[PDB]
Amino acid sequence: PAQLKVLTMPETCRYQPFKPLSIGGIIILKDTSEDIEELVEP
Amino acid sequence: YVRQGALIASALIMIQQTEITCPKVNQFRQLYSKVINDKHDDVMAKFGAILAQGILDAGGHNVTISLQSRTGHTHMPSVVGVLVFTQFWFWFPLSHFLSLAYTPTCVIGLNKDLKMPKVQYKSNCKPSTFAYPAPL
Amino acid sequence: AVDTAEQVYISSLALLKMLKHGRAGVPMEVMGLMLGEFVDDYTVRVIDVFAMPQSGTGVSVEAVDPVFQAKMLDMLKQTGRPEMVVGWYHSHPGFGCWLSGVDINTQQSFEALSERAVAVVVDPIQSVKGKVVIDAFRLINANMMVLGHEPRQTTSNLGHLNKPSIQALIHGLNRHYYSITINYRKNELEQKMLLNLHKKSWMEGLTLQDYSEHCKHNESVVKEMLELAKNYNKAVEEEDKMTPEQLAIKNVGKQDPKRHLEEHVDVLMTSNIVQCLAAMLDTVVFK
Amino acid sequence: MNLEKPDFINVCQCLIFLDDPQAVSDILEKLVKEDNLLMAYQICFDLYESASQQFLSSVIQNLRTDQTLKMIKILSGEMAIELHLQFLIRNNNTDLMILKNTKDAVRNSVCHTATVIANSFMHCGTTSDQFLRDNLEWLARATNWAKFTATASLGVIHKGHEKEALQLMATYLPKDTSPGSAYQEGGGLYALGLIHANHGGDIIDYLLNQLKNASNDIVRHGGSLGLGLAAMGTARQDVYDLLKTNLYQDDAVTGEAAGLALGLVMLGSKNAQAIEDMVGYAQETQHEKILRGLAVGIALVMYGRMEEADALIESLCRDKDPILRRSGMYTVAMAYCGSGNNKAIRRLLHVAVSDVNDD
Amino acid sequence: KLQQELEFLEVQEEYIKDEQKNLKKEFLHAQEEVKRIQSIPLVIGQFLEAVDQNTAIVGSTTGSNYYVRILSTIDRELLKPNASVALHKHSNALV
Amino acid sequence: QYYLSKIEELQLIVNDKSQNLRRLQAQRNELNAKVRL
Repeated sequence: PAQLKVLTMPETCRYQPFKPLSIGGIIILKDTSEDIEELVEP
Repeated sequence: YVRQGALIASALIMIQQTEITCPKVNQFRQLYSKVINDKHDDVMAKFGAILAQGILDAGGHNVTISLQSRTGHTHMPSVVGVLVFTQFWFWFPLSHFLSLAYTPTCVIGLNKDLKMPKVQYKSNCKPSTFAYPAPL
Repeated sequence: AVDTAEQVYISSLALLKMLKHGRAGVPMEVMGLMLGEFVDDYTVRVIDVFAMPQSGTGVSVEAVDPVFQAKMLDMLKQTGRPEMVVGWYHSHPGFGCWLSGVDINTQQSFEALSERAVAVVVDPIQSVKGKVVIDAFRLINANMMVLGHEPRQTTSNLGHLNKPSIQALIHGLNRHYYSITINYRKNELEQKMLLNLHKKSWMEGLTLQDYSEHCKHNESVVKEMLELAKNYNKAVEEEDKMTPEQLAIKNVGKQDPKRHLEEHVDVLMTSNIVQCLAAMLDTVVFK
Repeated sequence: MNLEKPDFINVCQCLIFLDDPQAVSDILEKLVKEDNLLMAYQICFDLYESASQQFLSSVIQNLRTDQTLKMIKILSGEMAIELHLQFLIRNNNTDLMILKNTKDAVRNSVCHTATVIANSFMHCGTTSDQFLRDNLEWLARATNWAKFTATASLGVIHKGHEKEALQLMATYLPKDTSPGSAYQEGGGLYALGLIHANHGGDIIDYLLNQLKNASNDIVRHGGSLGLGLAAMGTARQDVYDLLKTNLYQDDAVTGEAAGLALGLVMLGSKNAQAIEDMVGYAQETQHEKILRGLAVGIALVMYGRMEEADALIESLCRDKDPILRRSGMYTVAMAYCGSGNNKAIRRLLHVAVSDVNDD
Repeated sequence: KLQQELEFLEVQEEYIKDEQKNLKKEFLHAQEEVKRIQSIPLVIGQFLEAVDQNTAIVGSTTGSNYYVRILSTIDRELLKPNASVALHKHSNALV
Repeated sequence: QYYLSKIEELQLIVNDKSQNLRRLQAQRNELNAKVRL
């Protein structure tokens, strides 16, 4: 959370959070645009 | 036994944090490195030093033991896990219950149940470092 | 071949028998066997111990008479409480926490007889005011050293306050296997009985003693503090203007402000008021 | 809670201060019925993250009896643990040089055990045993003392990976491999508990079943600790009876594990029957292993009480036995943790500075 | 905000003052506990000279000149260089 | 915010007291450590 304090939210990206990006935790992402993209496998 | 307890405590305070929090972080890490390489120390002092090094580098700056929760309450499983680990004077072989005290952090953006989105975040504050500095 | 951070629940009366037997046979290095039982591997408990006269031969296995030991054991079984023999004790005025060559040999014979037969070194002469030494160890075979040495098992308990003596380190004992931690059976109905009854001062706090030796004691007190007068005098003219701590370190005198502190004056003050209050309390009682 | 917009943070958090497991179960049901994916999904994790034992179990029971199956799975946390595992696989960081200099620091003392634990702490959740396997093989000379710590090291590296780590530890069957090294079997059970940590239900069941059908020599130590680890706070009847039978049989060699398991199963329950059984057994027995394990059991027998712990610990931490003093304050310390409880801190510091008893 | 913050603040600071004040009785007792130093019949080995503080060289009557530690109870007030002094029986320490 | 300031002053009074009580306890404990040494 200290790193989150100095963190900057990238609003330029297609993904925007519903839960505020100020406190660490799990957040569900909003239903993205049609023809879903941006998939990663960590 | 006080010296090894201080080393374990100084390691526990320094988990998951780099030198940005305090310039002494690198000094203590090199202190832990030189005492674990110093094999002429006492058995108990060396034992706690190595446990200090293990808990400090627990998972490779990946997992951490924290009593603070998301809303700030105590995480009782972690509390007793530290209690059992602290109870090395009673029984060192019985003091290995700390594995349940793992409290990792993650900012997830999982919209689906299986699909993992490319939820990515940025940073712009220069005095901030983490994610495996690789000291030695 | 398992010897963890073992602890001995030695009993207080066993201690008293040890000190009495050592005080009786001081220069003779009197021998005895610690009457204990292995309730398990490492929580050995000793409730009783006996005193045996060392034979004229010296430290020998035959000095501990087998028939006499057997008759003593039968007497304990009939009257008292039976207890096994898994240890021995010996007043050791010669040197410290280690065992002499003959002591090692007779302990080896005891180890052959018993399972451990702990080697306990109690020094009757070094124990004078505050420190009594009771160190227990085990003799090992040659196999323990060629395998992973330091038979001290994997735990962080016997490393607490484990300071073997330098003479014990260079002997095999206290170095062959480990040093056994000691514990005292300070159980209640036993410990509360000792503190309440043995150290008995219950109506002796009513003593008055106004001036039995105190008029001349006050004369001495005034004279001693007159010396403090000169000392606290000497200080005020020293009192140099160069950070007087600099002067004090190289010119220590142990004067009233430095070493003969206010605590000594408090002792004199407490002595006076105590006699005052006791005399005044009984004065109002005198009705 | 009554705000028109069902915001996540206010309704998840306020309901647990007021202790309304039924109400938060009802709102989750309405979110499931309306199929508000963001609201229902986020609130369920937030309930899982912010609530604790006896709360999340109550809510899921009232929720079970459109997204109900998803809420049940995510409240159980298996997906969250799996996400932690996969992150621990990806962003894991190991230091080979630190593995070697610890191996250099290996000596005949207990220090070699420390090195193995430290390397395993660095290798936690790697699902790959080559460096650690070689280190264990190199240190496979001082057994019958260091197996318990070595199997602890294997437990932490393969924790929460019962799909394959169960077989990886099952490759150490004790009877045929080594009868002489009696800690081979106790290490096997101990790693099973550590590997299957954060896993209950069927995990509790086969642990207790094999603990019923086994010896009482060494297997009971790791098995009881693993049983309590899987049944943390459950206090289910079958494990409690086994633990009570083990405790009152006066099997002192295992009573340390039995007492530790008692605390885990009565984690936070404030069971007056449990504490009186623990206290009563303390005066009856005079074994250090029993005392230390019973010290653990009384330590985590309750937390967050603030109504009974103050009087209970004033009676227990004052008691004759220093172990009872140490365990008594363990209870009050974690029963008043989370807030600056003046009375608890008063008693905690008073026993620190007044009595000279070292324990 | 700061109203209750200072309220609780007053409480906590006040508590640690009294709690830490409770040990002075314990520590006066401890200070009076450690001053036993045997308090028992001593012996004589003549002092050679006070080399420094906390270090000294004494000569027992049989010779056996060995370095000892000088306690702070007695010092230069009667620590003349070559006068006969008293030392513990089994400790041989300057008293 | 007036009872605020009054309580701060009473906080300040106690904190000034508690400075030396900690220091007195620490220095005497050092003395006990010295005599034990």
